[PDB]
Amino acid sequence: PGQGRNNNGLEIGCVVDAASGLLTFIANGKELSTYYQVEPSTKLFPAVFAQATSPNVFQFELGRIKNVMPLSAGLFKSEHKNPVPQCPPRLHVQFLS
Amino acid sequence: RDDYDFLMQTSTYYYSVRIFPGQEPANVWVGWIT
Amino acid sequence: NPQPVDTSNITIPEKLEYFINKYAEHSHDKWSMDKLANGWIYGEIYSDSSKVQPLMKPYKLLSEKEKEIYRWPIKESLKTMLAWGWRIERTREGDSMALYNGYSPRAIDMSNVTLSRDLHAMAEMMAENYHNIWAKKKKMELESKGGGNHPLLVPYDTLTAKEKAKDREKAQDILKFLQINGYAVSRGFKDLELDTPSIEKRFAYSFLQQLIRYVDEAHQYILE
Amino acid sequence: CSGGHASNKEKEMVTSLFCKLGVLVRHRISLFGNDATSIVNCLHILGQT
Repeated sequence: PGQGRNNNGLEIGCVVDAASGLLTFIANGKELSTYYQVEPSTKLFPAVFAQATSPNVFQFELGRIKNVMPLSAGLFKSEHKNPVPQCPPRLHVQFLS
Repeated sequence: RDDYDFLMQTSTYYYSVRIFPGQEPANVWVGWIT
Repeated sequence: NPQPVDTSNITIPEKLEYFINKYAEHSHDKWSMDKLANGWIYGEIYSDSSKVQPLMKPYKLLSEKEKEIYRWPIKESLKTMLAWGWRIERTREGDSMALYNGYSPRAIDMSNVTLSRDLHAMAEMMAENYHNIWAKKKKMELESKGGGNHPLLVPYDTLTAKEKAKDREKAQDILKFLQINGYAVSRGFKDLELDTPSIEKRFAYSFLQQLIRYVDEAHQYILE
Repeated sequence: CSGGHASNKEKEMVTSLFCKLGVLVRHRISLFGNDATSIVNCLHILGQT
């Protein structure tokens, strides 16, 4: 739709395939056209660049969708086989300074 | 719902970012960096 | 001495019908949430004592008799923005909505929509005008009555923040929802000519030729 | 260097003010109600400026 939405906040979903290096993005339940193919052994940091126009800007939702692992499974080795999403204290937001 | 075997054998990972209503979205970029 | 700008001089444009749309649907949706909050429910008959609603239905099923007077404050809120001539436009992304074209109303979020600094001042002036209108009606009514005083007779500037919370929240919700629609309002007119190279407009300039004139006058009176 | 430019027009106006008020103070101390001290203090300050 664009412009100003007020049904709910915009949900941008990032999907990474560690075995193929395919980066796909889902916006409001539909697949976006933009895709990226990365090299083997590439280390990818989840990142959000934003200019503040509100007291509340955005949030990192660490959930999961159908047929996909949560981000914590990829991040942590002990949780490699745990489908339940988790946010251990090691994971934290960093900013460029 | 989700196939447990597929989840056990897959290597696809997902996170989502919610831009709060009122934050101008063209000012927000989401993705991955190295 | 409040003096709101007269509204009969100009008329509403036709392209603003789609802006009045979605916004009347707001007013109905929030006011229906208020109805649920205080207790009104369905009855084919209106009952004030039994706390009964007939007017739940979607704004489309609401009749033409409702449509009138209900938008009237919205019509003057739009007329206040247009009468001052503030330049308002649309992005094409704004017309994207138009091209794309019981019931549970959707909770509509003002929460994080924020205005700019110039737009604050802008809406502070329009809400100050709304309060001037409102208070001028009180001076008419109380002079007709012939007695009594009111705490809110003081100007908008003299009012406290809690006293002004009504007009601030109204102005914020309306300008933020114009934000959400993507209309863009700015200054009504630009200066015909900026004589910035002019040293004449500098304060020291005017100060000195006023001095030149008055001291020359004084000199000739001293001669006299 | 922060700014505060004084225009050439401003400075010949300052000079004309100085000269004309000097013309006023010429032989008019009696007409001045003892304000010749203020006259000469302004004489100084315009002199330095």
